[PDB]
Amino acid sequence: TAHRFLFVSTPVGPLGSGRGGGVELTLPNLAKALTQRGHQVSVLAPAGSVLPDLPLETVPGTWQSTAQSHGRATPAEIPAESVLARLWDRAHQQQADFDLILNFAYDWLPLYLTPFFKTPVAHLISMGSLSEVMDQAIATSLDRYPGSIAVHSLAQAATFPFGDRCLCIGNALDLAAYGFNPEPEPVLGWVGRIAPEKGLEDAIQAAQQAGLPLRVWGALTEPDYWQRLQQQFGDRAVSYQGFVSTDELQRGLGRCQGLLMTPKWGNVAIEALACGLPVIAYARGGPLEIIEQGKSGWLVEPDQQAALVNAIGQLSSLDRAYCRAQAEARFSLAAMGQRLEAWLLPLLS
Amino acid sequence: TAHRFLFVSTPVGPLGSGRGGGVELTLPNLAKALTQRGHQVSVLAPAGSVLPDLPLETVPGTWQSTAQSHGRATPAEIPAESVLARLWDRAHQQQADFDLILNFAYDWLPLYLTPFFKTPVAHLISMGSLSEVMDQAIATSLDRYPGSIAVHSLAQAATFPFGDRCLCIGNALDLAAYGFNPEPEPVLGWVGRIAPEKGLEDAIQAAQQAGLPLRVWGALTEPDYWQRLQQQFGDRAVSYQGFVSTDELQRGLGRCQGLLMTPKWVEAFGNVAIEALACGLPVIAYARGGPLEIIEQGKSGWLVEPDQQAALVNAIGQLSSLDRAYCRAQAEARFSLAAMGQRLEAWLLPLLS
Repeated sequence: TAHRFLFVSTPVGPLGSGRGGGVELTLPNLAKALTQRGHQVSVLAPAGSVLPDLPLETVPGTWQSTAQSHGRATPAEIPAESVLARLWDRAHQQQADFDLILNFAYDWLPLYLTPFFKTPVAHLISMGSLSEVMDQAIATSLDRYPGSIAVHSLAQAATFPFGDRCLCIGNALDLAAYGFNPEPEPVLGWVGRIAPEKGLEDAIQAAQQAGLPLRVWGALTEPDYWQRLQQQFGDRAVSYQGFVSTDELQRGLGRCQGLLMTPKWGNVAIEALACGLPVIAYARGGPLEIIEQGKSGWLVEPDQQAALVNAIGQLSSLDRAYCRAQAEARFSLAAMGQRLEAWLLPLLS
Repeated sequence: TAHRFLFVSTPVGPLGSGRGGGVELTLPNLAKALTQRGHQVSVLAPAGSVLPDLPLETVPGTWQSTAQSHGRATPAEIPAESVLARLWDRAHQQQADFDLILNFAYDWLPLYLTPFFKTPVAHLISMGSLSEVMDQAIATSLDRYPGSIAVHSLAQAATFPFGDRCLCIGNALDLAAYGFNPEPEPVLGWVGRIAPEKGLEDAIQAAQQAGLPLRVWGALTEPDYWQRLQQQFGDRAVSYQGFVSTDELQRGLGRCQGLLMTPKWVEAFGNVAIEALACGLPVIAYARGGPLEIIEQGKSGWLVEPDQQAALVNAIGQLSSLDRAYCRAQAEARFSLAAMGQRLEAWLLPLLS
C-alpha cells in the first residue's frame, strides 16, 4: 500500500548549487528509491533549487549559515527572512497532504518542531556531532520518538553519545547514471567542494609526489581566490574540471585511475566505485565502511603523505571491475528503498 | 580531603594528537582517577592539545625530540622556542593555585627545577634509563625528595640503580569505556601498526596453523606490504578491522577469543593487553616486557617463548582453559581508575605541605 512523503531539504543552499553538500545527491536518490516502489515523494527546498522529475516546491529566503562561531557552544540561529523557518512553515501548512515528512537539514528547528506536527516527522542526519544545541535537539527527539533518527554510517553515529539508538541506513546511488570505465588515464581524481581544510592540499601534494596530475571536480565558492592561490602547486599539478552534472561527472571521473579522499573529521567514494574507480582514503570515518581494504581501495594512516603515494603506486593492483561490482552489490537504489521503508513505515503506526 | 593538582604534560607532542607517546593515554586516565575522588585537576600541555572535561591551558613552541645524538652521553637539550621550557615557566607562574604539580615529561629540566618551586613537584617516570644526565637528575631528586618519583612498571624501575626507591603505581585505563564480552566469535585479534618488523607475520602464521582467522586493528602505511601478506599467506588469513576510535576498538576486540601480542622488545609495553582483559579477552603474548606484569600465566592469558610458531599455536589451543570473566575481574581489580586513584593518593598525599 503506497504512501505520500514530503522531503524537506537543507537550507544551506539550493539543490543544484553545490552548496548543500551531500544532501544534494542523497535527497533525490532517496526520493527515487521511494518512488520506484510506488510511493509519492514531493520536495520542499530553497528558491533556485532544481530537481528533474519530482514535484518540487521552493521558498525564497536567507540561507542557513554553516559557521561554527562558538565551537560546540554556538547557538541555533534564525536570521531575518530565514529560508529554514519558511520551509517548515510551508511544510506545516500542507502537513495533512502527506503521511510522513522527512527532514534532511542538520538544524535545531525541525527537531524542535516535531511534536508541533500532527503528521510524523523523521530526520535523516547527515553530519557527525558538532554542537551542544544540536546533540541535545537530536537526543530529545530520540527520547520522545524512538526510531525517528537515521544516519548514514556507524562512524558518524559513534560521534554521538546516543549513536546506538540511531538507525543506520547506509548510502546508495542511482547506479544507472554511472558508466563503468575499464581503461583509465594516468590521472588521479578528487571530488568535493573547493574550500579551505577540505583536504584538497593533501591530495595535490600526494598526486604531485607520485608523478600524476590531479583532476578536481566540485563547486567553486571561494573563487578563484582560494583556488588560484593553490597554483602554488602549478597547473603542472592540478586541473579544475568544473561543477558539472552527474552525467558529466561520471564520464570525467571514470577516466581516473584513482580517487583521493583526504578529508578531516560517503557519496563521493561510491561515485568513484560506480565508475570502476578505486578509492584511496585516510582511514578515518565514512570511507572505512565503504572501501574494502586492498580490494576496492586503500585505507591508509591519516595525514601521512608517503602512505598516499605508496597507495597511488598500488592502484593498478586493484580490480576496477570489482570496484563496480561492489557498488552494484552494496549501494543500489533498490536496496536503499527497502531500508527506507523498514525505517519509515513503522513511524506511520 | 580534596586537593588541587596541576598536571604538566609531555613536551613530545600534543594531547589527543597521536604524536605524544604513552603519556597521551596515561595523563587523561590518571586525571580522571583523581577527579573521580573529588580532587581538582588542571592540565598544561602543548598547543594543539585536546582534552575533554578538564581545565586545559596550552603553550606554543617546539616539541621535544625523542632522539639521542650519541647514546647515554647525550646532553639534555633545549631548542629555541622549547615548549618544555615554556610549560615549566607557566607552571611556575601559577604554582600557588595548586597543592601539587605532577610532571609527566621524561626530561632533565623539570627535575632540576623542583627545588625552585615552592609547591611540591612529583614526577611520573614513564620510561627506563636512557642517559647519564637523566639518571643523575632523577637520583638527585630522590635524594632531596624521598618518595617523589613513581614509575609504571617494575621492569622500568630496575633499569635504574635507584629503582628500589621509586614507587610503582602500575597502569590503568578507563574501564567504563570497555564492554565485557563473554561470548566471542571463533577469531583471533592483533593490535598494532600494520607494517613490517611488527611480528604480524608470526601472528598470521600461528592463527592460520590453528585454523582461526586473524582480525587486525591498526594503521596501514605501505599498501604493498598488505599485498605481500596476501601473497605469502593467502587472501584471507588476515582481515582489516580499521584504524578506529577507542570505543570502536573495544567493540571489535571483545569479539575475539584471544589477542596475540608479538611485538619486538622495544615495543613490548604493555597497555593493549589491559584493553583486551577489560573486554574479557585473554592475551597470548611473548614473555618479555610489559605483558609479564599484566598477564597471569595460565589464568588471564599465556606468556610464550618469543618468535616461536609452535609456542603461539600451543597457546591458541589452550585459550579454552581460560575464564573470560576472570580476565575482566583482573582488569577491574588491578587496572581500574579506582585502583589507580588509590595508588596515586598513597603516592602523592604524603608529599603535600
